[PDB]
Amino acid sequence: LWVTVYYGVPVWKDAETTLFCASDHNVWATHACVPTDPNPQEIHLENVTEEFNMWKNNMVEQMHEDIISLWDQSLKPCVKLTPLCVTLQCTNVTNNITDDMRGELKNCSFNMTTELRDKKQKVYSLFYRLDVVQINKEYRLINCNTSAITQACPKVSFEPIPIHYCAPAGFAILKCKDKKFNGTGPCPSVSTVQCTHGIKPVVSTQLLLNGSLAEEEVIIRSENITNNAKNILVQLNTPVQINCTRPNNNTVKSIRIGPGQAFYYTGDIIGDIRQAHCNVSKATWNETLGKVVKQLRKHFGNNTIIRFAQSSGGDLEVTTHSFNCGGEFFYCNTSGLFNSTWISSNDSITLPCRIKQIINMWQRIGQAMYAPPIQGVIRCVSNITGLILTRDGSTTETFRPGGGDMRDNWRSELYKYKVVKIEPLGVAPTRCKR
Amino acid sequence: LWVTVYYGVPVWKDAETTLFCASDHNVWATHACVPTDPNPQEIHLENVTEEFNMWKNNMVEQMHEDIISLWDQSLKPCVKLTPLCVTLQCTNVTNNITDDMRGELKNCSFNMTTELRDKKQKVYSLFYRLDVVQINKEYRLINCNTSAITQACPKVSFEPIPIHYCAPAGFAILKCKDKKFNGTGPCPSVSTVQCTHGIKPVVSTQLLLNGSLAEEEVIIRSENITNNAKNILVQLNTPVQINCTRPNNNTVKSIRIGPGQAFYYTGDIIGDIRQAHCNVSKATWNETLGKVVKQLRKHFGNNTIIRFAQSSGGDLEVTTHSFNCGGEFFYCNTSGLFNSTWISSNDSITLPCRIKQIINMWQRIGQAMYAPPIQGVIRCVSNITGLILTRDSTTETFRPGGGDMRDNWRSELYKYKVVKIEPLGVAPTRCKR
Amino acid sequence: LWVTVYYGVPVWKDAETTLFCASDHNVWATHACVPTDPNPQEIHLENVTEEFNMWKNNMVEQMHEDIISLWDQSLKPCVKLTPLCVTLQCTNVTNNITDDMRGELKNCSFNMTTELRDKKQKVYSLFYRLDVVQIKEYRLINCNTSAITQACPKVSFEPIPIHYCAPAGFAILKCKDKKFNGTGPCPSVSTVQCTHGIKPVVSTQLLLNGSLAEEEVIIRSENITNNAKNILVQLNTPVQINCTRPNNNTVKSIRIGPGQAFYYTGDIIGDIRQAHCNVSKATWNETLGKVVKQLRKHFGNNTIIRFAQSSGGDLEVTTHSFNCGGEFFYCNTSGLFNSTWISNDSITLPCRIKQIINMWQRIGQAMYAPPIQGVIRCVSNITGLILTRDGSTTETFRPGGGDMRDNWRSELYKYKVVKIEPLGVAPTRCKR
Amino acid sequence: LGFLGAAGSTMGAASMTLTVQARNLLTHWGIKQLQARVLAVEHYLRDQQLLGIWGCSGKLICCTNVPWNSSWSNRNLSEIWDNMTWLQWDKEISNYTQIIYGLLEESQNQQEKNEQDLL
Amino acid sequence: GFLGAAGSTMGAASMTLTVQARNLLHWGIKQLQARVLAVEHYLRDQQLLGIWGCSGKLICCTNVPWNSSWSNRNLSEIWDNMTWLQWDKEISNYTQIIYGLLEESQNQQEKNEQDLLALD
Amino acid sequence: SLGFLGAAGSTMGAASMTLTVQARNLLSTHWGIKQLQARVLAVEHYLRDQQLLGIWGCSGKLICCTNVPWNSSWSNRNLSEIWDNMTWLQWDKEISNYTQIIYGLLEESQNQQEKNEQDLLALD
Ligand SMILES: *[C@@H]1O[C@H](CO)[C@@H](O[C@@H]2O[C@H](CO)[C@@H](O)[C@H](O)[C@H]2NC(C)=O)[C@H](O)[C@H]1NC(C)=O
Ligand SMILES: *[C@@H]1O[C@H](CO)[C@@H](O[C@@H]2O[C@H](CO)[C@@H](O)[C@H](O)[C@H]2NC(C)=O)[C@H](O)[C@H]1NC(C)=O
Ligand SMILES: *[C@@H]1O[C@H](CO)[C@@H](O[C@@H]2O[C@H](CO)[C@@H](O)[C@H](O)[C@H]2NC(C)=O)[C@H](O)[C@H]1NC(C)=O
Ligand SMILES: *[C@@H]1O[C@H](CO)[C@@H](O[C@@H]2O[C@H](CO)[C@@H](O)[C@H](O)[C@H]2NC(C)=O)[C@H](O)[C@H]1NC(C)=O
Ligand SMILES: *[C@@H]1O[C@H](CO)[C@@H](O[C@@H]2O[C@H](CO)[C@@H](O)[C@H](O)[C@H]2NC(C)=O)[C@H](O)[C@H]1NC(C)=O
Ligand SMILES: *[C@@H]1O[C@H](CO)[C@@H](O[C@@H]2O[C@H](CO)[C@@H](O)[C@H](O)[C@H]2NC(C)=O)[C@H](O)[C@H]1NC(C)=O
Ligand SMILES: *[C@@H]1O[C@H](CO)[C@@H](O[C@@H]2O[C@H](CO)[C@@H](O)[C@H](O)[C@H]2NC(C)=O)[C@H](O)[C@H]1NC(C)=O
Ligand SMILES: *[C@@H]1O[C@H](CO)[C@@H](O[C@@H]2O[C@H](CO)[C@@H](O)[C@H](O)[C@H]2NC(C)=O)[C@H](O)[C@H]1NC(C)=O
Ligand SMILES: *[C@@H]1O[C@H](CO)[C@@H](O[C@@H]2O[C@H](CO)[C@@H](O)[C@H](O)[C@H]2NC(C)=O)[C@H](O)[C@H]1NC(C)=O
Ligand SMILES: *[C@@H]1O[C@H](CO)[C@@H](O)[C@H](O)[C@H]1NC(C)=O
Ligand SMILES: *[C@@H]1O[C@H](CO)[C@@H](O)[C@H](O)[C@H]1NC(C)=O
Ligand SMILES: *[C@@H]1O[C@H](CO)[C@@H](O)[C@H](O)[C@H]1NC(C)=O
Ligand SMILES: *[C@@H]1O[C@H](CO)[C@@H](O)[C@H](O)[C@H]1NC(C)=O
Ligand SMILES: *[C@@H]1O[C@H](CO)[C@@H](O)[C@H](O)[C@H]1NC(C)=O
Ligand SMILES: *[C@@H]1O[C@H](CO)[C@@H](O)[C@H](O)[C@H]1NC(C)=O
Ligand SMILES: *[C@@H]1O[C@H](CO)[C@@H](O)[C@H](O)[C@H]1NC(C)=O
Ligand SMILES: *[C@@H]1O[C@H](CO)[C@@H](O)[C@H](O)[C@H]1NC(C)=O
Ligand SMILES: *[C@@H]1O[C@H](CO)[C@@H](O)[C@H](O)[C@H]1NC(C)=O
Repeated sequence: LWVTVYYGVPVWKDAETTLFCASDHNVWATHACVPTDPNPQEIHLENVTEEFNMWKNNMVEQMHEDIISLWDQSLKPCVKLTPLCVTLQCTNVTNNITDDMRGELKNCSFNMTTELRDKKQKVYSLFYRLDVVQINKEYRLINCNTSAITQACPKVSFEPIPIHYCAPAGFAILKCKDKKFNGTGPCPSVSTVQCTHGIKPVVSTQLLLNGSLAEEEVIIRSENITNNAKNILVQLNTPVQINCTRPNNNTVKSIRIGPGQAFYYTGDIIGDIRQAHCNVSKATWNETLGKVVKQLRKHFGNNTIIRFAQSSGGDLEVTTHSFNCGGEFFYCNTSGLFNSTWISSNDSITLPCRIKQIINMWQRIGQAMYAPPIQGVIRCVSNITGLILTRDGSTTETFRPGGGDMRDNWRSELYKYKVVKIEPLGVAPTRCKR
Repeated sequence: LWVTVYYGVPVWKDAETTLFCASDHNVWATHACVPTDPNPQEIHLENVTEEFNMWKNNMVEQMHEDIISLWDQSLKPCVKLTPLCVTLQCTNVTNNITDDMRGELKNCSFNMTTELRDKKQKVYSLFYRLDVVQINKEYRLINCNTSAITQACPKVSFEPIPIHYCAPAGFAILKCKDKKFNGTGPCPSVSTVQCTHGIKPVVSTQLLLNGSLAEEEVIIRSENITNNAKNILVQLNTPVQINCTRPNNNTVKSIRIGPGQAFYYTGDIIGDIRQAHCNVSKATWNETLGKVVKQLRKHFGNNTIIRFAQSSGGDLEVTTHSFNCGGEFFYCNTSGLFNSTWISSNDSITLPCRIKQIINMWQRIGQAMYAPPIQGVIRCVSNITGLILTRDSTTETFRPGGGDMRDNWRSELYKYKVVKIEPLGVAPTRCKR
Repeated sequence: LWVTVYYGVPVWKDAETTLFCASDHNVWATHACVPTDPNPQEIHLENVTEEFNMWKNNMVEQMHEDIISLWDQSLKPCVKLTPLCVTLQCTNVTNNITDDMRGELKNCSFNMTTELRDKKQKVYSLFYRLDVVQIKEYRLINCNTSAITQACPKVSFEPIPIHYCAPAGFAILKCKDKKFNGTGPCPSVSTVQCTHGIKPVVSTQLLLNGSLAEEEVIIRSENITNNAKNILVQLNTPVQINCTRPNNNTVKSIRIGPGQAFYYTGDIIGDIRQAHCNVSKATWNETLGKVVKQLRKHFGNNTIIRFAQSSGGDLEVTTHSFNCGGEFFYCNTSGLFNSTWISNDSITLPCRIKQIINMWQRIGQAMYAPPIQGVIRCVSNITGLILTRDGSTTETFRPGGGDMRDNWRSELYKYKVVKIEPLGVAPTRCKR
Repeated sequence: LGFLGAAGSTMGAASMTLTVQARNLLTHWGIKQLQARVLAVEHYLRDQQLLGIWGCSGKLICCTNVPWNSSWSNRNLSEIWDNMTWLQWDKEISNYTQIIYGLLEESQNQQEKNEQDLL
Repeated sequence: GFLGAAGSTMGAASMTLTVQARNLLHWGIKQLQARVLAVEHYLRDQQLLGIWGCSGKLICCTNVPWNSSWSNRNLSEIWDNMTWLQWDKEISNYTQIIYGLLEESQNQQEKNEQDLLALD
Repeated sequence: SLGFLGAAGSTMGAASMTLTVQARNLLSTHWGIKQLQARVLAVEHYLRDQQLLGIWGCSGKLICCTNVPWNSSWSNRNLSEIWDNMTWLQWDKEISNYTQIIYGLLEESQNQQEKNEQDLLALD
C-alpha cells in the first residue's frame, strides 16, 4: 500500500491553554467580556469514554488566579484608609444591649485629616471588635502594623455573576455528563462544546452556596478518600434553604479625608442593637446529613459509625461560615450544624453570627479592604448546594467542616470539565497512489 | 448560467476600527506617534457617490479619547501639588493697578513644607482671584475640596501638533472634496486615501481657531438646523485675525517643596498691572458676520430678523472664549462681537480677557492641572476659522458657544469616513466547473 | 530563458528586530522568560564571510533597555523611604580606630514616625560619609533628588546568563574567528537561533565575569586612532580577584508603616576595617604585558606605553565599581595603572561602601541598599579592561569612566541579527 | 488604474483590476496597533479559508457547478457586466449571497466525494 | 456539530472533514493570546500540508509507499472498525518520519516536473 | 544532511535541494508583550510571501515556472555560471533593482492567464 493524508480528522489530545470569558456596575469587569452565545450547541460524543481529573484541571487554576487579579483591578482605583491609622480612644456601646452584644460594638474618638492639611477633625465612630486591638483605653486597627487598607470603592456589587468560558478556535471543552461521576477517571458519557455554562464566583467556606446540585443523589468527590490530610467535596441533590440577617436599622456617615475624598463611617443604630444570625430548616438539614453519611458508608464499605464534630482552627477564616451578605461579611458559628453521630415545625438552629468589616481576601499578606457600612437592615437568602468537609486521623471516624482554599469552590463547579486541542491531521495506509 | 467567484472586488462597507496616529518633546508625544508620512497621493474615484453622515463618524470619539489619553499620560509623571491645600493668608494687590484689575490679583502668604520634613518655608505668591476661594483673610484654592492637583511639566509646550490619521490594513479612508457640500448626504466627489490631512489639537470654546477654511463661501453645517438646541457650526472661508496678549511682565519664582521637587509660581509684576485682552479688525469682523448672515438666509427666509447676542449664561468656560495662549489660559468676553441685528478701516474691537491658572480641561472631576507661570509677557496671533453657536415670532436669536471638544474635532474631521474593504463576491457567467 | 521563482531560498538581509528572552527570585525576573533548548542546533556555514560591526549592534541597546526596565520593575513594588528626609544629629564612630576609620562611618540619630500617625521613635543608625552631607546637623544626600526607595530584601542581585533569541523568520549569526576585533569581515560563521547566555554583570573600569579571548588578547575599538573612544580589551586568560568587607554588620529593622520596615546597620562586631580587593600581582603584571604587546601591534614597537589613573569625575567615574551580594563596592585602582613599558605576589586595592545607589547614569531616581548581616566575601574574574587613550613620541593609557552599554557590546561582538528571505528569482530552461 | 481605480466602473472593467485591489490587503495605547495588525490577519484568513473550502483558493477567479437562480435576481449579462458596477451589484445580491456560499460548499463536497471514489 | 464524528466510524467520517474545518479560526490580553493561538495553529498545519504539495485539499494521495514498520495491522478494519483516535494512539512515533518522507518525495517530484518542462 | 541554513555556500543549483528545509522553518509582566508582537510579525511576514505566490499562480509550490521570459538587461550571464558558480546570496545582489519589474510582470501574466482560462472553460 501507499501513504495518504487527511485534514479535518475528528481526533484530539489533552492540552492546556487559556480561557476566554463571556458574561451576558459590578466587580468582575463583566462589561469587558464578550456577550455570550444565546444559542450554544453541544454534541454527544458517540462511543467515547474519556478521563477527567478535577484535581489536575488547569481551568480551576486559571479561574482562581483570574479572580485574584480581577479583584485587585476592581479595588485598586479608590481612596485609602492610611490617614485613619491612629490611636483610638475607646469605650463600649452599652446604650441598647440584648446582652449577647456585650463588647461587640465599640465607640471611639480620634483626630483625622481634612481637605486642608493644616486642619484636623476630631470625630468618632463605631467598631465591631473583631477589627480592633488594644494597644496596652488606647486601641488601634488590627492591620496598622500589617497592611494598608483600601476603602472599598462605593459603587460596586459583589453579588456573583456567572461567567461562561470559551476555548480558542482549534481547542474544545469537553464536559462530563455522566451522572454520578466521582472524578479522577473514565466518563463514558461526555459532550463537547466551544463555550461552557457560566459559573458564579462564589466565595465562601464550609458551606457552598448557589452552585450546582447533584442530578439524583448526594455524591462525594475526594482526591484520596482515605488520606487524612485531604478534604472531601460534597455535592448535594437537594438545596438547603438558608436565611441570614443583620437585624439592625443602620445609619451611615461620610466625612471628608482629603481633596475630593471621604470615608464611610459606621454612624449609629436606630432601634436596638442585635446579633447577626442564620436559619435553616431542621429536618432538611438532618435528612441532608443522613444522605451524606450513606455515601460515606459506601466509601467505608459497611454501615460503620461516624461522628460530626466542631472545627478547631484558631482562625475565623477556618472555623466559621465565611459569607458575603450583600456587601457585608459574615463569620457565622456553624456548631449547631455538626453536633451528632450516625448509627445504622422544623424550628431552625439560628446560628449566631459575627460581623467583620475589614477583611483579607484569600488570606494573603500586605493587603486589606474596608467594607463601607450599609444603611437600613440587611437580609439575604441562599441555597446550600454543597459542603466542604474533612476527616480526622479506632472504629469510629470523625468528620468535620473544613477547607481554607477558595480554589476548591472553583474546583467543585469545574469538576466536569476538561480542555483538549483538536488534531485535524493524520495519515493512513491506502490502495490510492498519486 | 453559473455563479462564479471573483476575489479582489473593489467594494466596501462602513466599519468601526481605529486609525494609526502618524506625527511629522510635547504632550502629543513623539514616541507615542513614531510614524511620519512618505506622502503617497490619493486616488480619485470616478463615478462614485458616497453618503457621509459626518455627524455619526465615530472617529471623533476616538479623537476625543486619544487626546485625553495623551494629555493624562504626559501629566502622570509630573510633580503633584497636594501640599498647597493649606489655609492661605490673602490680601489684595492694590499698589500698581491701572484702573481695571481691581482686586483681580491676590497677594497670599502661606506655610509650605520644604524638602526636609522637619523644615518649613514661608512662601509669598500672587494668584488670580478666580483660583482662590474664601474659607469663611483665610482662603483656600478652589480645587482643594473636589480634586487632585498636578503641576504641569515645564518641558511640555502644548503647542498643537497636526496628526494625520491612517487606516489599518484591510481598510480605507474615503475623502469627499465636493465643494459647498454640508457633509451629511450623497457627496459626489470622492477620492480614496490611506490617511487624512493633519489636524491640530486646538482646544477652544466659542470660536473655532486655527482649523480648515471653507472653500468658496462661508458654509453653515448642522445635523438638524430646525432644532435650535442642536449646535450650529459655521466655517469661514476667510479667517479673522485675532491678536491676544498679556501686557503684564511677570516674575517667575520657584521653591523646592519635596525631595528634588520644584514648584513654580507668580512673583511680583515688574511693570504696570494691566488687564489682558484680544483685538480683531473692526471692519473685518463686521464683514465676516454679514457673510454668515447671508448664509443664514439659506435656512431662514430673506426677511427673518437675525439677532446676535452674547451668551445668556453658563460658567466662564461656557460663556467666554477659553483658550491656551503660550501655556496660560485666557477667558475673553466676546460681547463686542455678538451685539447686532442684520435684517437689512483703521480701527478695532477689543475684548477684555481674564486669566486662570488652575485648569480643569474636558469638564471632568477629581483631576486638575496647574499651569506654571510664564516669565515676561505673552503674545499670540491666531486665525478664527469658524464659530460654534446655539440658537434660542419674526426673529431668531443667535448666541455663540459650543459643547465639549467633540464639536471641535468633529468639524475638522469632516469630509472623511472609514470603510472596510470587502474583496469577495459572486456574479453569474458562462463558465461551469 | 524564463523567469523562475523559488521558495525556500537561503538568503539574507541584515535586520533590526526585537529580541526574544529565554532562560532556565532576582532583579531580572528571569522566571518570566521561557526555558531554553539545552542543545540548540549550531549550523556551520561554508564559504561565507560576513561583516560584524559591534559598534552598530542594536542588540546592545535592547539589552540596555530591558535590563533597565527589569531593574525598575524590581524596585517599583518595594517600600519607599521618604520619611527618612529629616534632619539628623551625627558624630563619627570612633569606638575602634584602626586608621581605616578616617571619618568614614558615622553614628546618626533622628526622629521618624511609625505605624500610627500619632507616634514617633528615635532611630540610631550608621551611615557612610559618601552619602551624608552637612546642613552636628546633617542630611542625607538623596534628599537632593527624588524619593529614595529601599530595595526588597529577598530579591537577589547575582547575574544570570540570559539567552537572546531571534523571532521566527530571523536568525542569529555568530562568527568563530579567533582574534576577531569586532569590526571587520569574519570568514568562519555559524547560525544559532539563540545566543549563549550572557550574564548581566555590572561593573565599570574593569570588565568582570565575561568570556575570554581565544589564545591571544584582543583589542577592540570603533576608531583606534581616536582619543575620544573607549577601548575594550578582552583577555585570553582570567585573573582572580578576592574582595571582602571584613566587618560583622548587625542589621536592625524597625517598622516605619503599615507592614513596612526599614533595614539598617546598627552595631558593628569587631574593630573597624577597610573593605578591599586582592588580585595576583605577578599574574596581573604578565597579563598587562600581553596587553601591551598587543597595543604595540597597532601603534608600533618603537614607542613607550605608560599606564596612569583617570582624572576627573565622580566616584562612579574615577573608581572601579561593582555589586556583590546586593552591596555596592567602590575600589581604588592606583595599583593597576602605575607603570611604563619600554622595549604571594599581590596587589591590594582599598575599597569603600556606598548606601545610596544611583545607577544607569540616571538622575531623578534613588535606591537604598540595605546591608548584609555579617561579613561578605566575594570572588570575581577579570575578563577584560576598559582603556582610554590620551591625545609626541610616547603615550599614556588610563582606565575608562565606563558606559554600561560597553559591557554588553563586548560580549555581543561575536553576534549579528539577520532576516531570512525565502523568496528569490533566477532564470531557467523551464516554461509553462 | 490604482487601488479602487475601477470602483464606480463596470463589473467587466473591474474584473481585471482584482490584482491591485488584493495587493492592498495586509505605551498601553500601543495595544491598538497590535490589535489592528492582528485583525487584518484575521480578515485575510477568513477569506482564504473560505476559498479553501470551496476549492477556489490560490486564484483571483473560480468556476463552480452551482447554477445562477433567477429567483435571486434576474438581470441580463449584457446588463450585469456592462451596465452594472460592483458596488451596486454587491447591494443587489446582499439578500442571498450567503445562500450561494452555502451552495458552493455543498458542490465542493460532492466533488471531493467523487474524487475519493476514484482515488 | 463540527466534531459530530467522534473519531468512531472513521470511514464515513472522511466526508465530514470539510465540516470539522469550518470553525477553524486583563481580559484584553487573554483574548489576544487566545486568538493568536488559533491563528498559529491554523497556519502551522496549513503550512505543513502545503509543503507536501496539497492545499485546500482535505484528502490527497502521494508517491510515498506505506512501510510495514508503520503498520502490520490487518488493513481490513481501518475505516469500519478502527477509530482515527485509537489508530493515532498507536502512531508508534512515525509522525516525523513520515512527514520527512513526504517532503523528500515532493521535492523530487517538483524537480522532475521542472526538468520535463525544461526539456520542452 | 544539512541544518537549516547549511545551504549557505552551496551553488544556486545545489541549493535547490534545500528548499524544503528553508521553507519548513518559516514560522518555527507586560514587558514580555513584545513576544506577542514578535509572533504576530512572524505571521505577517509569512502571509506576505504566500500572497505573492498566490497572485503569480505559484501557490503551494517550492518552485514555479512561468510564461514571462527572462530579460538579459536585468542580468546577462551564462546559464552555467548562474547555476554552478554563483550562490544565492551573490545572485540576489545582481538583480536587486529588477525585483519589482519582475513581480509586476508575473502578476499581470497570471491575471491574463486566468481570464483566458475562464473564457475557454465557458466555451467548453
Ligand atoms: C468593655 O467590654 C469588655 C469586653 O469586650 C469588658 O471586659 C470583660 O468583661 C467580662 C464581663 O462582661 C469579664 O468576664 C472579662 O474578664 C473582661 N475582660 C478582661 C480582659 O478583663 C470590659 O469590662 C467592659 N468595660 C466597660 C467600662 O464596660
Ligand atoms: C465614469 O463614467 C463615464 C461615463 O459616464 C466613463 O466615460 C466613458 O468610459 C467608457 C469606457 O472607456 C467609454 O466607452 C465611454 O465613451 C465614456 N463616455 C461615454 C459615456 O461615452 C468613465 O470612463 C467612467 N470612469 C470610471 C472608470 O469610473
Ligand atoms: C479687594 O477688592 C475688591 C474690589 O474693590 C473689594 O470688594 C468690594 O468692596 C466694596 C466696598 O469697599 C463693595 O462695594 C464691592 O461690592 C466689593 N466687590 C465685590 C466683587 O464683592 C474687596 O473687599 C478687596 N479685598 C481686600 C482683602 O482688600
Ligand atoms: C444637508 O444636505 C442634504 C442633501 O445632501 C439635505 O438632505 C435633504 O433634506 C430635505 C429637507 O430639506 C429632505 O426632504 C431630503 O430627503 C434630504 N435628502 C437627503 C439625501 O438626505 C440636508 O437637509 C442638509 N442639512 C441641513 C442641516 O441643511
Ligand atoms: C460680557 O459683557 C456683557 C456686557 O457687554 C455682560 O452682560 C451683562 O448682562 C446682565 C444680564 O445677565 C446685565 O444685567 C449687565 O448689566 C450686563 N453687563 C454690562 C456691563 O452691561 C456679560 O455678563 C459679560 N460676560 C462675561 C462672561 O464676562
Ligand atoms: C521684564 O522686566 C525685566 C526687568 O525686571 C526685564 O529683564 C531685562 O532683560 C534684559 C534682557 O532681555 C536685560 O538686558 C535687562 O537688563 C533686564 N532688566 C531690565 C530692567 O530690562 C525683562 O526683559 C522684562 N520682560 C519683558 C517681556 O519685557
Ligand atoms: C570626624 O571626621 C572628619 C573627617 O575625617 C574630621 O574632619 C577633619 O578634621 C581635621 C582636623 O582634626 C582637618 O584637618 C580635616 O581637613 C577635616 N576633614 C574634612 C573632610 O572635613 C572631623 O574632625 C572628625 N570629628 C571628630 C569629632 O572626630
Ligand atoms: C579589525 O579588522 C578589520 C579587518 O582587517 C579591519 O578593517 C580593515 O581591514 C583592512 C585589511 O583587512 C584594512 O586595510 C583597513 O584599513 C581596515 N579598516 C577598515 C575600517 O576597513 C579593522 O580596521 C580592524 N579594527 C581594529 C579595531 O583593529
Ligand atoms: C565550499 O567550497 C568548497 C571548495 O573548497 C566546496 O567543496 C567541493 O565540493 C564538491 C561537490 O560539490 C566536491 O566534488 C569537491 O571535491 C569539494 N572540494 C574540496 C577541496 O574538497 C563546497 O562544496 C562549497 N560549499 C559548501 C556549502 O560546502
Ligand atoms: C456509536 O455509534 C453508533 C453508530 O454505528 C451509534 O448508533 C451509537 O448511538 C453510538 N453510541 C453513542 C451514542 O455513544
Ligand atoms: C432602645 O432605646 C429606647 C429609647 O429610644 C429604649 O426605650 C429601649 O429600652 C432601648 N432598648 C434596649 C434593649 O436597651
Ligand atoms: C486631638 O488633639 C488634641 C490636641 O490638640 C488632644 O488633646 C486630643 O486628645 C486628640 N484626640 C484624640 C482622640 O486623641
Ligand atoms: C507702578 O509702580 C511704578 C514705580 O515702581 C510706577 O512708575 C507705575 O506708574 C506704577 N503703575 C501703577 C499702575 O500704579
Ligand atoms: C505658620 O504657622 C505659625 C504657627 O506655628 C502661625 O503663627 C503663622 O501665622 C503661620 N503663617 C502662615 C503664613 O500661614
Ligand atoms: C577594638 O575592639 C575590641 C573589641 O572588644 C576591643 O577590645 C579593643 O579595645 C578595641 N580597640 C580599639 C581600637 O579601640
Ligand atoms: C526630636 O524632636 C525634639 C523636639 O523638641 C528635638 O529636641 C530632638 O533633638 C529631636 N531628636 C532627634 C534624634 O532628631
Ligand atoms: C484478520 O486477518 C486474518 C488473516 O490473518 C483474516 O482471515 C481476517 O478476515 C482479518 N480480519 C478482518 C476483519 O478482515
Ligand atoms: C542599483 O542601483 C545602484 C545605483 O543607485 C547601482 O550601484 C547598483 O549596481 C544597482 N543594482 C542592480 C542589481 O542593478
